[PDB]
Amino acid sequence: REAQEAGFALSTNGERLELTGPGPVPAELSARLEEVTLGSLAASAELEV
Amino acid sequence: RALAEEAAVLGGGLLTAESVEQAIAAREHRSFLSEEEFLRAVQEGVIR
Amino acid sequence: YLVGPPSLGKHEALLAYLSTQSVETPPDLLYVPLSERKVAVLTLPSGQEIHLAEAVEGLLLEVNRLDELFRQGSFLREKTQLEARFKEAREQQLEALR
Amino acid sequence: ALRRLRRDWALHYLNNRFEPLFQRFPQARAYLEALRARLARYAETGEPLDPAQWRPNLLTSSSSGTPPPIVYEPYATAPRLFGRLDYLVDRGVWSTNVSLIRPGAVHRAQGGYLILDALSLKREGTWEAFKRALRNGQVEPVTEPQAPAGLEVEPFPIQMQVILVGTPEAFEGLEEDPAFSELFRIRAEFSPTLPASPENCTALGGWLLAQGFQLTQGGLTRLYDEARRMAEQRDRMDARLVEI
Amino acid sequence: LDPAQWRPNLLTSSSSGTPPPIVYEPYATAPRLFGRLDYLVDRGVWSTN
Repeated sequence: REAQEAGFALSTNGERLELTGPGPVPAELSARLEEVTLGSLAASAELEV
Repeated sequence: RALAEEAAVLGGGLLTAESVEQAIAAREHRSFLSEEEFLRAVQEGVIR
Repeated sequence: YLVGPPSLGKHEALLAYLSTQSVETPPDLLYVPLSERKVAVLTLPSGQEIHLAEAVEGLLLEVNRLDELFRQGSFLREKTQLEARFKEAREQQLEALR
Repeated sequence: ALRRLRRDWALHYLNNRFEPLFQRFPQARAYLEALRARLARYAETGEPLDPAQWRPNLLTSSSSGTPPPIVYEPYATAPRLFGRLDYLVDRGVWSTNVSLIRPGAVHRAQGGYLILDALSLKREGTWEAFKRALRNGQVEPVTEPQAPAGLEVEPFPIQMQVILVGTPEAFEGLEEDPAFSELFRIRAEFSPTLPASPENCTALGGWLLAQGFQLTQGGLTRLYDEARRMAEQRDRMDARLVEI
Repeated sequence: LDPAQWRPNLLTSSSSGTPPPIVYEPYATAPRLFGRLDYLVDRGVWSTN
């Protein structure tokens, strides 16, 4: 929701999450993508536990 | 330092003269069994 | 160190007196491998052993998570930019040669 | 540069992964870092990580230590004292890890009281290693001579109150060493005899009743006199309650 | 070429000044003093590097 505002799309390419968009990706979008990626990894680990 | 620790244990947390004297007396008393036996035998008359 | 003639029940009486003492929460002992060959002795508060074991298991499973991270979009863009810089230097050399 | 970038990515990632763990378990601060470093290598050279190689090998567990762990080890073999390093035999290849280290009496009695036997301690020849462990804090679990490489156990500050037990002549073999007197300074000399008295006669009667026997007054006096006889002194009873 | 055969094994990572390296070794034994040579047992052959 907060990435499509600029026009970038959130692609779930496999387990990891990426952003599709022409040229460079904004710093805020990159930071949130990394945050949600780490959250997903931690959530998977906690799901296994 | 070990004697000071013993005095602290016997005096709680303070090394007063009474505490240190008690610690020294207890140290002498702990190894006193042989001398206690000697004195008791002398009193009994076993060793005259 | 307790000294006395045998058949005196030193062990039994000593254990009986020791069992009456109280010590506050003897910390759980464990081994931590600081390397492949080095093992360090560690003390922890009681009940922290299971939590640390769970955290270690999570971190052990984190290898696949790091592998997935190595395919992130930011990682891909950085790798492509680095390879682009190297290819630019190589293309400068090849352009001079040509 | 690709290796360096992967290394930096892994370090920045693992910073956030290990940040809560450091606050939860600050005592393991170095450990996690080492583990973190291992995962860092996992990024750089692509080396795999063995879960059985990096795991907290638990050794002891106490509810509240009431009573505190009183680990009686009348034996004095190094496997009994410092534990032993169990191995894996893969067709003839010896290989151990952190998880295969068995806890020892020393490890079992941390924070408690270790009760040993001086006669056994000197007879097993492990007095020197025990002295080194008590003084410095380093313990070496038994390593098989066929092992390609053992585990170097770092020294740690000991917190147990070792209480040796033995006969007065048994401790002679240890009393020559001045280092023995440095580690142990509290000599609880047990009296081989007790003052024969009505108070001690009543104490003996109560002790025998606690043992689970039924005794009469005349039988109690007869036992008192026999105890005096075993001490071959008219004013002292034999303190050896086991014989009584 | 064996990469495990031609790699520099780091020994002392000390990169600070005060305090200087103070190594106390109460148990003076040759493995403790000069170090020991770890061996890699491969099919019964003790090969080191």
